[PDB]
Amino acid sequence: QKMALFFWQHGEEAMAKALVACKLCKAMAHEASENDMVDDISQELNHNSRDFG
Amino acid sequence: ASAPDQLSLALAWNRVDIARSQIFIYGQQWPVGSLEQAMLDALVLDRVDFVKLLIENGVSMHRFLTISRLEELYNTRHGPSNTLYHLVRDVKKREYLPPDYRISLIDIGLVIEYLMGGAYRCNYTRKRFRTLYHNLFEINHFPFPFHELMVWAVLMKRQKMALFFWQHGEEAMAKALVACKLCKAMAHEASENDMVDDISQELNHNSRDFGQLAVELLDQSYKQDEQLAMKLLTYELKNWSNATCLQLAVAAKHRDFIAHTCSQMLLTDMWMGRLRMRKNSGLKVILGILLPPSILSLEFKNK
Amino acid sequence: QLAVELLDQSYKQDEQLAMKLLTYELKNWSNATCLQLAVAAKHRDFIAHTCS
Amino acid sequence: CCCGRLIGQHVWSISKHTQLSPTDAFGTIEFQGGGHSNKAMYVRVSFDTKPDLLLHLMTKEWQLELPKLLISVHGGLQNFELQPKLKQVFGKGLIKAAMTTGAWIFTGGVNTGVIRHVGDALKDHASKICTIGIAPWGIVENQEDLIGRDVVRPYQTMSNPMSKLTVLNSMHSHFILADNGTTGKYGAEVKLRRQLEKHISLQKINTRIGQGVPVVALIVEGGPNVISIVLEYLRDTPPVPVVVCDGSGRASDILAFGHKYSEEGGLINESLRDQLLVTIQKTFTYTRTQAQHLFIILMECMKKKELITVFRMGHQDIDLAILTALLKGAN
Amino acid sequence: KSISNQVWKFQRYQLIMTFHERPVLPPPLIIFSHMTMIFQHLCCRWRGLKLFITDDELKKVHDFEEQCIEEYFREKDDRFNSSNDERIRVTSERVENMSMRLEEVNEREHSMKASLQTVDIRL
Amino acid sequence: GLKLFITDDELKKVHDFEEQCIEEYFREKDDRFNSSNDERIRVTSERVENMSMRLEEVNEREHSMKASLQTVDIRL
Repeated sequence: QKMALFFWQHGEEAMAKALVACKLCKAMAHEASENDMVDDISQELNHNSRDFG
Repeated sequence: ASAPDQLSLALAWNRVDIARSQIFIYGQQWPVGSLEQAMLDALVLDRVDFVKLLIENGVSMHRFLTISRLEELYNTRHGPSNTLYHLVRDVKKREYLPPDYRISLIDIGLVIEYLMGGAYRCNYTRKRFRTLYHNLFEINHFPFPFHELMVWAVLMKRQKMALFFWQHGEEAMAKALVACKLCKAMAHEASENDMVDDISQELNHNSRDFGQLAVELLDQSYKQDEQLAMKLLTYELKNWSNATCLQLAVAAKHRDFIAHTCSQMLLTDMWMGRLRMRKNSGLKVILGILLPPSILSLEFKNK
Repeated sequence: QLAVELLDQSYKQDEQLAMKLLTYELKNWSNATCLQLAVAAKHRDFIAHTCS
Repeated sequence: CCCGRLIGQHVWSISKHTQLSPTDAFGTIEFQGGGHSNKAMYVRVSFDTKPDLLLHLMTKEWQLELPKLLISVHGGLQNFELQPKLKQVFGKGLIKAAMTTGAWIFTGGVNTGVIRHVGDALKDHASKICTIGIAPWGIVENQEDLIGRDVVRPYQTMSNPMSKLTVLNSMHSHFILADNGTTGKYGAEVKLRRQLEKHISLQKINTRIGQGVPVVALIVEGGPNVISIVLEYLRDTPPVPVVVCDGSGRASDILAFGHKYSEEGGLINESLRDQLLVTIQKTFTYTRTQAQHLFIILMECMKKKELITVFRMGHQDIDLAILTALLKGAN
Repeated sequence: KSISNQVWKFQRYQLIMTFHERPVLPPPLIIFSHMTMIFQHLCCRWRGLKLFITDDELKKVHDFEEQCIEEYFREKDDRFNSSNDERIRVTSERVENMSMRLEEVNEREHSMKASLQTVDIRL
Repeated sequence: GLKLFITDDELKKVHDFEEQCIEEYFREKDDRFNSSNDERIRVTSERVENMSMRLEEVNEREHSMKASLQTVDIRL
């Protein structure tokens, strides 16, 4: 995640990177909710998506 | 004056550091048993800083504790005012008062059964300890002393002493949940025994301290590793009536400890059982009953 | 408030002496008690406190 | 007597006429006193023995894994004082380096001087890391209580203020007790500790990133024996680096004041050299006749500045200098 | 509704443990299980959430909790020492020391500069 | 309608603008963190502790300097 922030800052097209990252994090969130792993993973992935949003 | 003499003046003053500087200095002529009797005075006067000083200088909590000595702790009258009075009259009448009744290890075990409730049966009320009580009134030294000292302080509302006895010792997640059960059950008794509402609110407040302590004891254990965390909450608690940490928590109705992530992945693991398919379950399992050939397609979990 | 937290610290100090303070006869205040002056002023939180 | 004991308390060969006997006292110490109870094992070791058997004990018979760092804690023998948060940053950096590298720490062991600062340093830790002490048998207090084969003996923090004997620090995790046969005399542990550090440093590590298991030796204050062990450290094969902590005085402040104004070792101007000589003669009260001898000894130390590392406080823990000297003295 | 989710986790334990206390056949076919459980009990007597832990793993489960009791009390000490309430406390006590101790510096340096002026006359 | 197909040069101006926005956003967040109450109390506490250490050093040295001035007055 902090790695993801770091690659978010460098490079270009960071708005698209943030929006795609937001979709990808809620997508992994409800898919990890579907397979029902640790709920910390789900809450973490939604927090990741709210951060990128 | 001798060093026993000077120390007892310091217990009177509750001055602690003065006793650290001069009375507990090098080249002192401490008799055998002077540390032992002054340790006894340190608990009954509620000196939580003095019991730290005496065990720092090696008062040997394993050797101090004896059935006869803890009998004097439970009948100690000078100190903070207690509540186990109104308990022991009630549980004696429930079995079937004399003013100077010496509240025994057997009778206080009936108090712990009445408070914790359900299927908790105290180690004092084992048939083994009943014969040792008749014979005697390290066999009389309890093996893990810090458990019995904490259930002393919880039952007599000595709060600052109770948190000190919590940290020193082992099975800390056990000792938090049992204290949460005993404080709330004493609170419901004191509220319906016309004690002051300060008394009942204090015993509920003690209940929500020792209830809270266990939650982030679970949470900090979760951050370290998960595998030893489920080991702490499922293993057999021989010193606490052969129960488990989930069982003592639900007996104390402490909803937040179960609501934590660690025990919820624990229950879900049993609920699936050897079946491992959590992925959109419910639909797949009903076809298990209705189609017994269909169950071979389902996943499993080996060992 | 200057009347209700006066009642509060009386409860921490001594229950036995706080209860007699609320009920003794106020000779200079027309022969009533502290509860009777409380209900004339309708002071809810003075009467709702665990001492009274 | 010459051994320092009582005349009727009896029962090297030069003037002491010693007879080499089997060892008799070894086991475990239950430290009552000084806060928490800590178990620390101890073995009495003769001062002229082989170090490979010490290493065999420390690997197999003591259940201690081979570390990645050896923090020596050499310093002044007498008890001194420091700035409070200087001791705090020293302790925080020491425990930080110890838990990052998994180091063994060769603190002196007797509770006087920089050893007492190490015991206060581990009180900041208060929660692995091995802390083997190298202290002589003849100087420790309550010697009769430490007698016993495989027995958990009680050892209080009983420390008489007028006794010449010094109690061990209660918060080391291990102990080596150098027995040369005499009582109350220093010098029984120095050469044994040097040959122990050398036999450790020839062991190849599992990672083998540098040259075997590296040693970083730390100096706080010290006398002329500190300067002689600096020349024993730097001119050694392999050249073990040193870390000096100034702001304290004695030999370490003189070493740092020399190192700040040395350039290419011997490139020191005349006024600074005279100031260093007069502070050696007067500020630390050494003899002026041996001041030039200690100056050319300091020049022999100062010819190899690439491994001498200083630490100036002014957050910025000593573990920065410890890991920097670790990377310097690894080849 | 605000307590609803937390009540749900508690009501789970009641449901899990009861249903893992039941025979494998239905309450329709419970006569089949009640013959077999008596069959296995009488053939040995007349002829879930409780890990029985051996004493060597009970050592590591215990001592693990001795670490977790320390970083509980240590992170409380860090939380208190970094919370704003005790930060303004430790500054206020420190500053009130520096007011008196710089007052020591001020009077002493005033006297030492006056003594330096008197000593400079004899130079 | 809402897909403005851009040439490469105007796109490069868009990227340079967006880089400027990223740097401005991060420095404005840094200024918000270093002007909030929390960090101000933290850095104030740290520098006052450094102050108290330094002032203790100054007080001791100045006492030694006063003793040296008394010795110099004895010398003259």
